[PDB]
Amino acid sequence: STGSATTTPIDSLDDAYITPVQIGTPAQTLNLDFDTGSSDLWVFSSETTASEVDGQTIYTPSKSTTAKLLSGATWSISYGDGSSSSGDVYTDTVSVGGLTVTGQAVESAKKVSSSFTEDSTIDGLLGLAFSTLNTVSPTQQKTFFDNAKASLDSPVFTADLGYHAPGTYNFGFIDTTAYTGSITYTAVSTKQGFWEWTSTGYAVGSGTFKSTSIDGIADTGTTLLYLPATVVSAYWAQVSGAKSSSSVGGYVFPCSATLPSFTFGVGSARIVIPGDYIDFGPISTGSSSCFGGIQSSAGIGINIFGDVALKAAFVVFNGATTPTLGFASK
Ligand SMILES: NC1=NCc2ccccc21
Repeated sequence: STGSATTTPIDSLDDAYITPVQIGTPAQTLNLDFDTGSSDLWVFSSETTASEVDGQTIYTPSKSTTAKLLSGATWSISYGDGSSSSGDVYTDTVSVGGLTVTGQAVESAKKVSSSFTEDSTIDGLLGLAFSTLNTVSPTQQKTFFDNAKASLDSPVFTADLGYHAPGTYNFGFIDTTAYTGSITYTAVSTKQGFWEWTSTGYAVGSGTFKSTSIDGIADTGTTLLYLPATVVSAYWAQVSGAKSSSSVGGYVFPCSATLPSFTFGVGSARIVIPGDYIDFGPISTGSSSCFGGIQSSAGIGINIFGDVALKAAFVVFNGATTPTLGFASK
């Protein structure tokens, strides 16, 4: 089998991407944040604290003839931005772009933190990291991809995120029309539960390439590109007026600036992030100070190849016995 779904930025800044997901019988379609940085499928639901729902579409298990309460199971998760959610668990039929999994763990939110409440466009998350990170207790549950894998034509999924435009998530095949040149594959460590790999270096604008190993994770659920402070300092030093701001929380730059591109290495191959991808707009409405899309990972404890980097590429999440990651230009 295969599936193919369109993913859409939630706002004009590409702050995140939502993909329609069908849950239950009859289908309830919710717009979920496909997150290769986490491993829980959780949704706003009829069980969510009334006051914490503000425009989201909810999953109502009582309306689904195929939903079953997973007895005694609970979940609780905290993400890297300090956000969190928790609740109970159902199993139900879940379909993504024509690909169907029966008996998928659908984690129903009883509580969500304010950032979720405040974002009416995201109805929940669909995790695509390794199931070893899944938070369900006392019986850990598998991800949609893990459950579908044996059924797929090939045990892969691909992420093709757009810059201020829709993109695609494919399951089970590689669309050879969706990228240019060849796909370069690179080793993955699953030891922390992530799609963790090692970039071979970087360049700033028309700068010479710096060969240096940068370990980090391919994370579609993170908006920005988080890299070592040395790398980030080298980038922003090429932008007149750019500065690290403690008050704002990162590098800012004049909104009048033209940003240089940023290149990262995949083996001997190179992926170029155009400068405009690194502009995340005024720090506050009306400000002429803009927030940077490349930020230091110092204090995060891990480098993150978030959407700013991934949207520059066609990315293969290869779920074979020994997983690997592939990158192509597009
Ligand atoms: N993977 C993720 N990075 C940041 C974040 C916030 C909320 C949910 C998922 C993520």
